[PDB]
Amino acid sequence: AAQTNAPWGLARISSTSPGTSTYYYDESAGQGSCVYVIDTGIEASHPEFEGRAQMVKTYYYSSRDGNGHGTHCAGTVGSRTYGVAKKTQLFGVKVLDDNGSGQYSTIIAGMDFVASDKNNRNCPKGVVASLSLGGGYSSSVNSAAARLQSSGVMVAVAAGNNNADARNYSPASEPSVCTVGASDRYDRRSSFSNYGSVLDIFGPGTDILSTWIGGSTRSISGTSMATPHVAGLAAYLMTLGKTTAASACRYIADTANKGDLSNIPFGTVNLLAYNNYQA
Ligand SMILES: [Ca+2]
Ligand SMILES: [Ca+2]
Repeated sequence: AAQTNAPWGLARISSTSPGTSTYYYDESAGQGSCVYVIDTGIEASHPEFEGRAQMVKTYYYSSRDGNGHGTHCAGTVGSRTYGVAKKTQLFGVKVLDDNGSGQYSTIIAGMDFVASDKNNRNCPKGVVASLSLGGGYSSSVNSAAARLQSSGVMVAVAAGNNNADARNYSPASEPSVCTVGASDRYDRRSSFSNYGSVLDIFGPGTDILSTWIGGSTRSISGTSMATPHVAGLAAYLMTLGKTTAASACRYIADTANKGDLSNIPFGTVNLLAYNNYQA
């Protein structure tokens, strides 16, 4: 299948070179996989989700996304127009308030919730969790991420937007999960993207068009935007049977475009998420 005039990030992950505008992908499109978006919520009524999104848990007064961040990330995972895995099932877990903030205790609870909840869902091709959030180092937050991964969920997390070594941020610094940095449309490391030896992979993160609340769209930037590209790619690859939740991050790194990025500090991987599609 081919989506013409796609958002640049979708085109990038299906090409060996930058500057293309078509997103090439297998028609299976992540059908049968499930992705939990652990964030500010999801506006599940957005036409772009086609009835494939639903809120399953909130830690606040409402399950509504009053911010937009969660809806944007969910859109990059699996909306019709802006998504990597266009037929996946999306589950929203609201651990961040409508200002985009949340206590570590709540974020940890949300992770432990997903590890349990997945046992009540029909996700025959596998389960992914996308965490576009983080803050300063916490061994408890790292441990929760490690538990979620251990339970059989592919965990993708943002490296963070401090232009610093991700070793000092959580859950970015947990080695057992998939830590995602951001790149721009000219194959540069995004100027805000964290780096360091703990990064596993880069995905598109600057000027990413996706869904927004009020049934709208907008373009924003961050490692928060790169993370759902990788989460969506994982769901896509699991549906194709190419990899499993335990090994998806490694498989994605193994099959990545290598050496394409500029402004990568020595010691940081130069690997860009790639779906290896061949018609
Ligand atoms: Ca290349
Ligand atoms: Ca890792």
